[PDB]
Amino acid sequence: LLLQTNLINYVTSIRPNIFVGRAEGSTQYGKWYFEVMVDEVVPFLTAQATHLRVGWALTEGYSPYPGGGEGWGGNGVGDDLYSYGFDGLHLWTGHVARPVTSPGQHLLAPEDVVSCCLDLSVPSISFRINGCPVQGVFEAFNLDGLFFPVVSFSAGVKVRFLLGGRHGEFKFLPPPGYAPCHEAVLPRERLRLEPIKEYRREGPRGPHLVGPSRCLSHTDFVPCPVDTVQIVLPPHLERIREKLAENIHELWALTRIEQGWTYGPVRDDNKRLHPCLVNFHSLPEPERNYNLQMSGETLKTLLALGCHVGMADEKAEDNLKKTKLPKTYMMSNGYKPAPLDLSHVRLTPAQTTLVDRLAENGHNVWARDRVAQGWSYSAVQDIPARRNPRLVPYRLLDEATKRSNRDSLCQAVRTLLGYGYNIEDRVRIFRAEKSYTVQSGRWYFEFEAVTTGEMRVGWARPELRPDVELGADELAYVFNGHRGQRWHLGSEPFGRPWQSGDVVGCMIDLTENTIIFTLNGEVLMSDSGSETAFREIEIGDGFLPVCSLGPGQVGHLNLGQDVSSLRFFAICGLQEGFEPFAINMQRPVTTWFSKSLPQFEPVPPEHPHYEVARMDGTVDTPPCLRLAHRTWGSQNSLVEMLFLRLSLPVQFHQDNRDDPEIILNTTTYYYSVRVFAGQEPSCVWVGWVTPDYHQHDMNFDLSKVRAVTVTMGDEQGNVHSSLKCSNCYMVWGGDFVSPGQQGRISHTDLVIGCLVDLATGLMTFTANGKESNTFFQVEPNTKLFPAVFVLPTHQNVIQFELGKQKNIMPLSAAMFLSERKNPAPQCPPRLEVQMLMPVSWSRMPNHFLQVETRRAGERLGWAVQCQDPLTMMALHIPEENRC
Amino acid sequence: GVEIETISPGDGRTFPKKGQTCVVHYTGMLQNGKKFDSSRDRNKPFKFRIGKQEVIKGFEEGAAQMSLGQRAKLTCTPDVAYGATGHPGVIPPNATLIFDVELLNLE
Amino acid sequence: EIFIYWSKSHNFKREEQNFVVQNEINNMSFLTTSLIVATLKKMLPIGLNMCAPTDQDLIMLAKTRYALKDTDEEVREFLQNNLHLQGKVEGSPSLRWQMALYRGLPGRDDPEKIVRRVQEVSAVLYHLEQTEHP
Ligand SMILES: O=C1CN(/N=C\c2ccc(-c3ccc([N+](=O)[O-])cc3)o2)C(=O)N1
Repeated sequence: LLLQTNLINYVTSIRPNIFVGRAEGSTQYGKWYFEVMVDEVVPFLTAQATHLRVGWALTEGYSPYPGGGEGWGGNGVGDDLYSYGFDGLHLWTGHVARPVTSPGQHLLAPEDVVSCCLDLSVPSISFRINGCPVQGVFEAFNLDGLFFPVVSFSAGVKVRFLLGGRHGEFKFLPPPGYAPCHEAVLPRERLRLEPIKEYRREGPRGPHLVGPSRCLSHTDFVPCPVDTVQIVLPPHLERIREKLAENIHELWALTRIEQGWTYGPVRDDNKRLHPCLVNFHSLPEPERNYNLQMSGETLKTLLALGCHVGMADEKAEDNLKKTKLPKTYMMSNGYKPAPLDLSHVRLTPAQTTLVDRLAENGHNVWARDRVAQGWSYSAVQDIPARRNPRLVPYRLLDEATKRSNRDSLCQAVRTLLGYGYNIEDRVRIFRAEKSYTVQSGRWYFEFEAVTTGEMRVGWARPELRPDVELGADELAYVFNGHRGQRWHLGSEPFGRPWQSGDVVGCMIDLTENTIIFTLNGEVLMSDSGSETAFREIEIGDGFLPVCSLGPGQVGHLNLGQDVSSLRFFAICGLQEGFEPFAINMQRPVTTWFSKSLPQFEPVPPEHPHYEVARMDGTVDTPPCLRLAHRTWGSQNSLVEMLFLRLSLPVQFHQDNRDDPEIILNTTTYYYSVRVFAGQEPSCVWVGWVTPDYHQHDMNFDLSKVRAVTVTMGDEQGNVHSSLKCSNCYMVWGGDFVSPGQQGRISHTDLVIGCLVDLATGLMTFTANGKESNTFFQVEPNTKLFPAVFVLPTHQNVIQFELGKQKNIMPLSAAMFLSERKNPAPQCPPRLEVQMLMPVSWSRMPNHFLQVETRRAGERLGWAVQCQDPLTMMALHIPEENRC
Repeated sequence: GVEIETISPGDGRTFPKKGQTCVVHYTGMLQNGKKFDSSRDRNKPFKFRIGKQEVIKGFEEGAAQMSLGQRAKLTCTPDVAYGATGHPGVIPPNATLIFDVELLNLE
Repeated sequence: EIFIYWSKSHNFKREEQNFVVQNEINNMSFLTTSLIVATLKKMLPIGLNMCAPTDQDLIMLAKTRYALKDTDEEVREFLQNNLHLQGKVEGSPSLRWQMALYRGLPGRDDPEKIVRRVQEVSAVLYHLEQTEHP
């Protein structure tokens, strides 16, 4: 009923760049391993608790932000359903403690080993204590991205990763068919340990502001070639097939003999007898068909992508001859390569430009054929195991193999043209605290740029929107750096683009109402105008320092306070009348940034769209909350996400003549949602959500709803405990439509109710008095908001109805305390309507946890340590279950 | 009566026989995860006494079924507890209590 | 000394204006109005490095003395009698960091030199303010 306070520790998380997800494109083997060796942990370093866990994660929302979050403070592995973890005894996912048993029940103690296994195509995660299995598994994830094997800790921990593949092998034998976790390294990239979703790094000069990162997804390792089914290869192109195939095969043989390859029966170059030294009419058929169809598909895509070939000449092709070779090409059996001359012609630079396109297509085709055959990528080559370290489609390869493919396809194009045949997402807006605004003075701060890209530095009013682009409105005067643009309601060119490592100043004179910028060591000038680049901006209500960071970038904003360490304010600055922004400040300035966590906030009055008007009930009408679009003339339509403002806990954790004998002893509530005419019922989802819901999707449907199940079984089955969990339970309005309605615009109203049983946690739905078939079971002590998500297609969209049915209490009966026995609807002002705000402000903590990551060696694995505590005074809002 | 589930192995053959004053460190939280009492905030052990209860009897037997280094997660039912009246202003009536008792046995 | 002489003369100011238009001089490409003051505005900061921020008080009344149409000898004697009225506000936070920054220079207290630099700075600053409001 009132706000509560406590002391909570800080939590972090570290993952290796071993992204292991898969959708359909050989992105992973399917069965993967994980080893963690915990040497020592100090229980209750500070006097709250000690936190140490291992588990998996997902690159689809797992962003544990230090400080607040969900629940009472810390949010490590075991947060919202994107992550799954397992401590010594329990096993949590989605912020609920599921106790599971294991031999020698104990918390994660010093000198222990924890094993984890991930299995796909039958989604599952299996844990193992040292020498014994665990009695609990997962079965029903919603795989959409790659998985990080992560660990979480509070303070005073000593853990080592044991991914394997080196002299520091696993402490236990993996189950058969499981990868040894040393693969999936994504070549052209090393194996490092990094924190997840960082926004503040410790650089040589101190703090570095870090923008959002960029990582691949599940639909990125799939080899996607060009559509090559219907192009109709002409017989004129069919006549070259064999000659081109023979040329490329003999050049392949030349490249192989460059390593000394000879003709024999067996591979293993130590023997040096791999059979590859025959002409195109003498290879074994299994390779013959593949080689001839490889040349065929090269020509096939050549015709497909365009560049219509033409009959340049034929006498040159007829008179083209072979080339002499030295004695190093003659080999023991007697084969000699026959390289056709290639210096006779040279390709257009456009031809060289698209030389790499068909190389990309050929490598994609190779990957597609290999995955169809049944091979998967591995860091270590293993032909008998059908593993090859070259199955990344094109873009994650290494430059050596890329250049080899370019050389092969370039020589193929050389040969073809020799015979004539002429060929024709979010951003972060860092900002100083609102208490540091200054309305009159002369100040200057020095921004530093390390990586070139999209960044913006300047001044903004205190009431700055954290979602709109910086400078796109009248509340911020900012300066871009990628192209030198003044960015106050426009993109007029101003100055020159910066470089890497230089600084850019930001200088304000509110007495004369001007903002002047400066580059590295000099004051820049506009295209034609003089200095004072903003021409008498209004004072308003002061100004604040603001920095903008793009995707994959870092920054080094310097708000004074270290005038000795400033790289400038001597060449310029102090000669004029100016002072550093934080010259006299013992405490370093704390900053507020933009967080990409979609939170629920009340609808704002006078909103351009989504007008909400509360309506009082009548004798025949219950009280209603309605949503009305106010600008359906030309405005945009977006998938709104709304819920009610108050919770509804499920208790017991341990005509229409209402009869008081039963209505006073029932635990059922009915509230219904009515749709309006014109709005398509197929675009309305009505149901319930939990406080740990954060999904925000433009293509949201019932399929993409977070859902994870846990089966706390035993060795001999014992599937008694097979409960599931989710943060969104609802039904789709498209299933509540008669089969004769599709094909025309509906003109009636469909009302969908919501029936729950607080006594037993049973849920069911009804539509227009007809019982449905879907139902959900919820664990006790669960808060379930009344929620509805709709994509509007009418001026009037939805209308809440806190109605009361026969012998069923209305929502207001359990919405509050004093109305526990009142069989009448009520709509107190607290029960407002809120929508899903995409982003919201947050406070950067003054300090941060100091975690040391290093490679202990080739035997002990990778070392992660932390030896100092850190506490924060939490303020837990109780009805939202967030602090 | 009470639940004697363990969180740490500890050592076994240090049971409190009778009379001796045992030393425990307790963190007490209500249902729903809400916490009301924790001696770790004051950094002072409770210095539990046996026989002359002056405490909740459920907590008494929960601590009795413990030994050195054996952290116990007690699940005291609202029968051997503050009862149907509860502690006014702190513990609402008729609620289970969760305890995190760790015995140090400084005697 | 050239800039003040341009300001403290009538023929000097009009001759420059009559010279640019007659010869069709650009006077804008070289800057990438437009007169001698362009160089002064681009060289005042380096000449201001000897201002000795503890003498910022001195530069206040010195400009007003120049507003009295007093000669160089008059202001030199005027400042010579105010040597005791230096800054001496080291306890204030406004001059606290300025003193440290001055002491941190990589380069190098005679009263004759002190009175010479303040008067020279005042003459440039005073006439600049006279033309700062056209
Ligand atoms: O990965 C392998 C496979 N293999 N031997 C089997 C075959 C069959 C066809 C080819 C083949 C590969 C590449 C190109 N090319 O680059 O035009 C041309 C033919 O190899 C082998 O020794 N390394």
